Amino acid sequence: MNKNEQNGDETKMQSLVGYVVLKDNERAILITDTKAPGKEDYNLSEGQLMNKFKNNIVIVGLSEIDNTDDLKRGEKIKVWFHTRKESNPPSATIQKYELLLEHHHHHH
Repeated sequence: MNKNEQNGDETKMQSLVGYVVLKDNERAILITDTKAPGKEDYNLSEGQLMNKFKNNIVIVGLSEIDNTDDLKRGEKIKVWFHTRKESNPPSATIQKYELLLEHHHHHH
């Protein structure tokens, strides 16, 4: 493989698996929990969704990532963060992420 197993890294980044529900360019709104939103939740306003899933909602900073076009909203991802701003709802600055899929978890 060209993707050497992520195991034995010096810089251990904190990986969190969550759902991408809302997506912009420099930022994305993720659910760090395992409950996926409903049809209407994807039709709600950002703030309304934020107030609703406030318990486990995290806004990630995509400013460090200049390829957010592979980031799919309505999907699931695995993000690596370290620098975070806990404001309630909390925000996490991610410099690297790993895209997941409903069909297959072990991303190619």
